Amino acid sequence: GSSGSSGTSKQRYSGKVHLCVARYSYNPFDGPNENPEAELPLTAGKYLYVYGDMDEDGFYEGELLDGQRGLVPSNFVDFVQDNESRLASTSGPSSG
Repeated sequence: GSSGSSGTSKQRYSGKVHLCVARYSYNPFDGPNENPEAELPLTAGKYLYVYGDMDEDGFYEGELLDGQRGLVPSNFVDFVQDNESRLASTSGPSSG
C-alpha cells in the first residue's frame, strides 16, 4: 500500500487512511437517526481509521478498531499522531 504522489480524492475506500481520536464520546444509535449504522460510535480517547478524506456529506469513513466502518464527524475526531517527530524539519510555520 501507500503509493504516494497524490493528486485528488480518488476513492473513499482504498486511499490513504488517517488515524483520529474521538474527541467526544459519540453514539449514532442514540438518536432517532434512521441511519445510525452509517456513522460510527466515537469514544472520547478511542481511535479510528478514516480512509480518504472528507465525504460528500462532510464525514470521515472512520474504521473503528473493531472494524466498524461508517461516517465520522471531524468535529468529534482528533487526528492523532503516532510520533510527529520524523524529519529534522526544514521549514517553519507561518504567522496567523
